[PDB]
Amino acid sequence: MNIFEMLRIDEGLRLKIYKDTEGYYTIGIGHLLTKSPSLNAAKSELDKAIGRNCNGVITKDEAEKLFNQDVDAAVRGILRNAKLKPVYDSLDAVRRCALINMVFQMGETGVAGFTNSLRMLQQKRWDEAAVNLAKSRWYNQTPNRAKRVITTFRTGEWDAYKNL
Repeated sequence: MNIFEMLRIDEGLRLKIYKDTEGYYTIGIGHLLTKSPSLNAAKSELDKAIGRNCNGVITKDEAEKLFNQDVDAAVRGILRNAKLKPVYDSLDAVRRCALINMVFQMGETGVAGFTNSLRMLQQKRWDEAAVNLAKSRWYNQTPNRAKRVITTFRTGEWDAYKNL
């Protein structure tokens, strides 16, 4: 299992503009287009993103292309972030994937806000950190996904994704 397979389990694949768990306009493998309520604004962002007139629909190919960009940017964002970098560097390869997953779903900003959990992960207090991560809007709003990510940080293995 790798970051791409993991994220593709969590986000799914949709070739037509759709709405977020949050109601936001998205396409592909969890690629947020706009937080704006117009389908028209979304369509425009889409065409801007792909470089063609898409009419709200893309190919598998174009979806994976966007996905490669998004993963790359998530990693690069972690590496550029003063709060995130140190935690990332402290972690093993599997747990690194769990942090990347949070960043992809919620943005650098959002994750950098989990001060206390970050501190615990750095200290390698796995059980403590998992209890603290669960005390969040994130866990309450997307509990099955949060619980997969959380198990991954707890265990350092891929079992939560074996099932799936």
